[PDB]
Amino acid sequence: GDRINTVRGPITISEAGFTLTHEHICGSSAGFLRAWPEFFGSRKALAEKAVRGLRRARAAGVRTIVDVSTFDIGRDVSLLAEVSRAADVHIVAATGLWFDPPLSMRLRSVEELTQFFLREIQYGIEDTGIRAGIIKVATTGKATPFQELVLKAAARASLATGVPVTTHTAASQRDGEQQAAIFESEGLSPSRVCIGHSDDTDDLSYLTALAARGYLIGLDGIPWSAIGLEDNASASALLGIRSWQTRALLIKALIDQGYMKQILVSNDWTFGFSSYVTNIMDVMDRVNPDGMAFIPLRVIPFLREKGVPQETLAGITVTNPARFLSPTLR
Amino acid sequence: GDRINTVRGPITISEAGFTLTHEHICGSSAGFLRAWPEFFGSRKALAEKAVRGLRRARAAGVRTIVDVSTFDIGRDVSLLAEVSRAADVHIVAATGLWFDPPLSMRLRSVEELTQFFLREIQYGIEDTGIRAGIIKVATTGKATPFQELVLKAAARASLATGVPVTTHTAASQRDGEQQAAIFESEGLSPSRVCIGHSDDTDDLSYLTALAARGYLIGLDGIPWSAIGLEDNASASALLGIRSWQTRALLIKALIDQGYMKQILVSNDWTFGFSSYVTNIMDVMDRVNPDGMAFIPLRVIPFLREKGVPQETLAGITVTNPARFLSPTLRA
Ligand SMILES: CCOP(=O)(Cc1ccc(C)cc1)OCC
Ligand SMILES: CCOP(=O)(Cc1ccc(C)cc1)OCC
Ligand SMILES: [Zn+2]
Ligand SMILES: [Zn+2]
Ligand SMILES: [Zn+2]
Ligand SMILES: [Zn+2]
Ligand SMILES: [Zn+2]
Ligand SMILES: [Zn+2]
Repeated sequence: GDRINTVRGPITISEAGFTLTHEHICGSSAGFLRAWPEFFGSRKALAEKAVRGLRRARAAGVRTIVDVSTFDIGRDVSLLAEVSRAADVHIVAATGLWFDPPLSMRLRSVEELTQFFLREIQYGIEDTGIRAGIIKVATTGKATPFQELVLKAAARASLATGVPVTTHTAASQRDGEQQAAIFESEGLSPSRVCIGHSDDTDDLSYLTALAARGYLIGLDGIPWSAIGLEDNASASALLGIRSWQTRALLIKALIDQGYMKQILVSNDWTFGFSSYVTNIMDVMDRVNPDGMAFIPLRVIPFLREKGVPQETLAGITVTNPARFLSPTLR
Repeated sequence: GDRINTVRGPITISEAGFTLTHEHICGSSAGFLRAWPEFFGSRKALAEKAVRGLRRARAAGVRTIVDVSTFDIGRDVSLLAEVSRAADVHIVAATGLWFDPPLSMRLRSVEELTQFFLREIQYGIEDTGIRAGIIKVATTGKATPFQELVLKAAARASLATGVPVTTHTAASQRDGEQQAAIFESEGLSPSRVCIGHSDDTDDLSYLTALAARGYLIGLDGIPWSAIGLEDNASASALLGIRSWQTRALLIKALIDQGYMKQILVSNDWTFGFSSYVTNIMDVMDRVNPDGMAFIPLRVIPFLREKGVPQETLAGITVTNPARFLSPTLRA
């Protein structure tokens, strides 16, 4: 409760400092990295790529990252522990389920799913003893019956442990609204939930509505933009055509309405990516060579240049995260 | 074509002995066993059960089993090795893809998949050095565009290595026919292919047509029957309501038509099963307490009893498999 679980062990809340709330070391699939490492060059190579990128973000002031990769995202905790130790960056691991669960998970009940999330948070991931510090869930527009179950089990495990919940949404379709509804029906406080991929929409009306309820708003894909890369149909589809400035501005808008306390910013960056078109990383790395350092290097100066007080900026990147991540029982 | 790859290393063809061609140590999902072993009691309990069952099969004469679990079936090669060693039964591992691929697989090209299968056969599984001795693929009725790629990649890897291909079909939909077409278009010889779940249809005309063309016919789920358990929907939907005898008789029927050399028999058994309803294992263990010994203990005697010469029985359980498994390069 006074401590947060990292892949290197528990840390005190003051030890977190500047935290990136939605990132990935690798975006893959369960067992993929162990079965076909060469798809990323090799395991060592992906590891070195990640350490370099984490060292650079650390130089920009980043002290902690929350890796929101779930079992189905192909999360490899041993890999997380190893790059964390090498780059000297704290990494918070996650439990929960994304939108590519295999049959062994899709056929489970809410009760069984609750047990699995609890196992990861209390006993540890696999046989490592490494505990999860957050629960990641997802909807892809209108919730499927299984997705519904996932949300309910995420909510029950949160209640029992104090651990927060972070989500993936189809912003455009106001997914946030349905998720809020389910979480509330389980008795979970909005304050323990972050509504993700929210910078993906321009609808300030949707956003302030959730903020007004106590939810945290995840503006985590700032550098995502295919402007110029309109050549590429795949990239255009994933990245979008809104510029990074446009996304960054959403931050200002919310602050302007009195919501600085409910904002969480991130890059939604990764060093490896197999669950997409081949070579999509190359494309991404071209669009954003700063990688995870983008927020500190480009978004912060930028917002300051627009009237946002530095002190306000420190609250969003240091204060908001600490409050969110500290394990809080009802 | 001298040696076959097992989880304990290469064996000579004469060492294979009585072989079960379509089995599983565990039926799961990639990464599941390592992430939630308690689902099976424990990984230790699972190993123990599996060792017991294999010793029982061994007591009955079984010397080798082919575990057709692919990556997406959650195949755990280290688990296989340990149980092989403890029970002293040879186990042949597989590469290929079944019907639950994750995004990282589903977005791959034919060229990309070829490389993954070759990796498993030549380089080995994961970092173990353990090499696959068969390629498993599947269709669930009419092939999806992804499935078609998988079949092409499997045909190409077989062509380069000489390792056989074994399939999963929706028998009632005559899936073997579309699979044959694809394989044939790739230049693959039918004798390198086993059309699985073939005991799931009563349509002998579909089976004889494939047999006539040179394909091997996998009558692999003999003990699967929901007979007397129709009070259970999930069970019945999976095991079917045709009796074990009905299935076994398809064996004699193909023999009677002159295709003994094209027949492969198995139990399609397992010691763990997470890719289905919870508790499915209990139901199965109720239905067939003999586990993988069912073939030797009940099917052989039954068949002998229906007039099949012992000699023919030996050909099917020893001979046919040795020929199918021998890595065979195209002339
Ligand atoms: C075997 C898996 O442990 P468990 O059942 C009970 C358990 C939880 C935490 C610790 C430290 C030990 C044991 O997990 C709780 C959901
Ligand atoms: C996994 C990297 O090995 P490779 O590229 C080439 C390779 C094949 C066999 C052996 C023994 C070593 C290396 O695998 C073939 C597809
Ligand atoms: Zn997402
Ligand atoms: Zn996002
Ligand atoms: Zn993400
Ligand atoms: Zn099958
Ligand atoms: Zn079968
Ligand atoms: Zn099978």
